[PDB]
Amino acid sequence: VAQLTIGNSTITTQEAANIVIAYGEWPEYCVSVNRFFTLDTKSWAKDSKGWYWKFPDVLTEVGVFGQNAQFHYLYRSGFCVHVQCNASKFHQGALLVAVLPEYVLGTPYATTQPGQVGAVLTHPYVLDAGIPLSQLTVCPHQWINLRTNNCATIIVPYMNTVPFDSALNHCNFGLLVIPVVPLDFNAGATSEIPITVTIAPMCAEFAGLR
Amino acid sequence: VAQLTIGNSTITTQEAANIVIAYGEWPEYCVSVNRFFTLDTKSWAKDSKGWYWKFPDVLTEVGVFGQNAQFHYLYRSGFCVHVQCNASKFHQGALLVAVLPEYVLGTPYATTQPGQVGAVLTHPYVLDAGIPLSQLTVCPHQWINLRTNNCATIIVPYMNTVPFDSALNHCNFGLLVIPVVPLDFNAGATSEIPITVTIAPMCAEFAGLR
Amino acid sequence: NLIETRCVLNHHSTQETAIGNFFSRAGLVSIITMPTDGYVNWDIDLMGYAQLRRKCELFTYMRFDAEFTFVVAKPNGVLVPQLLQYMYVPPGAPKPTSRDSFAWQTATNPSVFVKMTDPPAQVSVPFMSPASAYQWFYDGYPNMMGTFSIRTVGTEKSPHSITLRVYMRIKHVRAWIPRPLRNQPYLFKTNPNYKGNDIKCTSTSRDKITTL
Amino acid sequence: STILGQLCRYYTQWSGSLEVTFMFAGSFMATGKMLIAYTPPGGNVPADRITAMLGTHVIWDFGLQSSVTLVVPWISNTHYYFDYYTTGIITIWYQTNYVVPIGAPTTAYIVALAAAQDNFTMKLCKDTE
Repeated sequence: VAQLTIGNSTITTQEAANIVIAYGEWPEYCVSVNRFFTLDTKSWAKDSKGWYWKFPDVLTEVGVFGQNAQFHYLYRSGFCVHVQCNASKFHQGALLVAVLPEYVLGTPYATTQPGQVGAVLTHPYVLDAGIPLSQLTVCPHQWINLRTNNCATIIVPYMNTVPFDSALNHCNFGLLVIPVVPLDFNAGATSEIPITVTIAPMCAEFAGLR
Repeated sequence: VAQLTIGNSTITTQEAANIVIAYGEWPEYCVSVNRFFTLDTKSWAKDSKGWYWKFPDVLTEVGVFGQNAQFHYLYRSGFCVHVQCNASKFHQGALLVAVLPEYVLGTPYATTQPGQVGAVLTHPYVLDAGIPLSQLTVCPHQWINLRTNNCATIIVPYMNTVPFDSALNHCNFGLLVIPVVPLDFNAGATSEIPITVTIAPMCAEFAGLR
Repeated sequence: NLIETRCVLNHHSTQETAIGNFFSRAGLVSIITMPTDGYVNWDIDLMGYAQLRRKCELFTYMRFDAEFTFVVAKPNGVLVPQLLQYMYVPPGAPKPTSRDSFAWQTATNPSVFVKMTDPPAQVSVPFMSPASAYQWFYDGYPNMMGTFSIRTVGTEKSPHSITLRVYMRIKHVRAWIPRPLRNQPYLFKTNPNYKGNDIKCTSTSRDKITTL
Repeated sequence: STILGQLCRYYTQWSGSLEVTFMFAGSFMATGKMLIAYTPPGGNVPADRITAMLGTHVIWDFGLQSSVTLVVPWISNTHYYFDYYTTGIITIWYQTNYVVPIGAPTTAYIVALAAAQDNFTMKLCKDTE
C-alpha cells in the first residue's frame, strides 16, 4: 500500500499496475494545477441506475482550475481519472466504468452540463442516447467487481479536431458509471455503498491571454 | 510462524521484528532459570479497568526462581516480557502496555505487592498514583490494537542505583495494561477475551551466599 | 432455415474489411423533381437516408472527398435536347433566390453546362471544413459542404418536366474513435432523440433459457 | 493533556513544527474514508467539504492503513495576559459514510497522538502558575 503525493494533496491507494491507457498514447504538450481533486461521493443503493460527469465542465467552479478556465479563452489538457469503491466481503455487485468522447444526450442546461455533482441516467439500457449498453466496451473501459478489486484508473489524452478550444461551451468526453449487476445484501448491513471519484489534470496549457 | 525453545519450555509465536528495547541497552552481566514462565490469563470484559504486576514480586513463589530468591540475599537480573491477546476479527478495542520503574501506589501488603495473580486498578485515569494516563507513553510502551496486531514484546534491563539489591522488599518496576479504547461486540459472540503474559529472565545473577 | 453441409476451410484476405472498402460503393443520395419557380436547391446532406447514417455514426471524426454524378431524364424515361446548368455554391456565398437573380452569373460559383442527350456529368468536391475532420457529434452549444442549384437555361419557360437523381461516391477515407452502433429508430436529422414510450430490445426473444 | 503542553508552561517563547498522528481502533471488517484538512494560520474555518479540499489535506482510508500522520509546518508564540499567536485549525471531514457488514459493531473510536519535530526550540524559562 503506497501513498501518492502530488502538490499539496496526498492520497493513499494501492500501487496497482493494471492501468488502462486510452488508445495507447500518453498526454504530451502541443504550479498548483496538478493536484488531486476529489469530487463528492455518490451512494449506490439497490435501485440506482447510473451516474455521469461531463469533462471539463466538472472542474469549472473548483479551485484554480475553475478560475483559470473562466478567464483564458483557449484551453488544452489531458486527464487521469481514479474511481474506487468501499464495500465489505458480504456485498456483491459489479460496475462498468468507461469514457465516451463527444457524449451527446437526448430527450435543458441543468441536465446536459450538470457541473460538479453529476446527474443520474433515466434509461440506462440505451444510455439516454439511443445506443445500447451492451456494446459500450469498445471504448476505454474498466470493470469494477466487488468480489475481487476496488479500483479503476484510466489515462485519457486530449481528443479534438482543433489543437485548442474553449472551456465554457465545449465538453470533450463524459465518464459513465453503470451498475450492470445490481447490489445485493442481507438485512442488517450497510444499505448504501459509497463511490468516490478522483481527478488529476496532466499537461494542462492555457494560452487565452488574460 | 516460528516456535521458540528455551530450556524445557517451548512456545509458538510469530517471529516479529518490531520489539522495543527500553532505553536502547541490552541486559548484560555486571541452568533452569532461563525458561518461559507463563502467568494466569486475565479476562477482558466490557467494564474492566486495568491490571498490573510488580516485578520481581510476581516470580517469588514460582519455580526455581522462587526458591533462589528466598534463600540468597543479593539479586540482579534483566527481563523480557511478552503480552499477547486472542480475539477474532469481529471484536474491537485497544490496549496500552507500558512499564514504569519505581511504581509507587496511593490510597495494605495485599495491594502493593499482590504476587502472581496481579491486581486491578480502581481509578485508571490517574493510575492510582496521581499522574495522568495520557502522558504514559514517555515510558517504554507498545500499542496492542485488535484490528491489526496481537503481540507486544518489551526488553527491560536492570535499573537501580546500587549494583545488587534484595528480592523480598524492593520491587523495581511495575508493568501496566490499560484498556484505553473499550471492548465492543455484538451479542452472540464471546463476551470475555483472554490476555496472556509470558516472562523470561535474561542474565540473572545471585551472589547471596546461601 | 439453417442447414449442415458445405463448410469452408481457407481464410480470406483482409482487404475486404479495410476502411476504404467499407465506403467504396456509390449510392443514391437524393431525388430532385421539377414540374412544368423553376429552380431547386439541394444542399449537400449525407444523413438524408436512414441507411448511411447508421454507417457513418460508427465513428466520430471522418475526413474524405466526394464525387457526384447527375442522371437526368423525363418522368418516363425519354430524353429531349434540353440544356441545363448545375451551379455549385461554396460555403459562405449567398444562394439564388429567384429564377433570374444575380447569383446565377457570379464568377466564383463554378458551374457545368450539359445537355440531356450526353453522358451524365461528374464533379469532384474536396475537403471543405475549416477543422481537420468532420464530426457527427458536437457536444457544445453554437459541417456544411455547399449547395447545388439546378435550373434550365433560358429567359423563357421550358415546356418539359425534369426529374434527376444524384449519386455520390466517397474517396480517401480516414476515420477515428469508434462508437457503438445505434439500435433505435430515428426521429429527426439533427439530434439523436428516441421515443421514450417504448424501447425496442436489441435481440429477439425466446421462451426459456434452456430451450436452445 | 500532552507532555508538550506541560513543558511549554515553563517557558515564554517557542517556535517550530509539530506532527499529529491518528489511529483507528475499530473492527477489522469495516472500512471507509476520512479527510484531514489543515487551515493555514490567519485563514478561516472551511464551511463544507469542497472548500476544505482545496487547501492542504490527506485522504485517509482506514480499510488499508490503520494510522496516518499530518505535519504542521510552523507555529510561533511570544507571550506577554495576551500572546502573539500564529496557528491554524485542524478539522476532520466525513468523506464517505461508515460501511460495516453483519455482526461487527456500528461505532468506532479515533485516538489522536501528538509530538514535536526536530526543529522545535524554546527560550526564556519562567515559573508556572
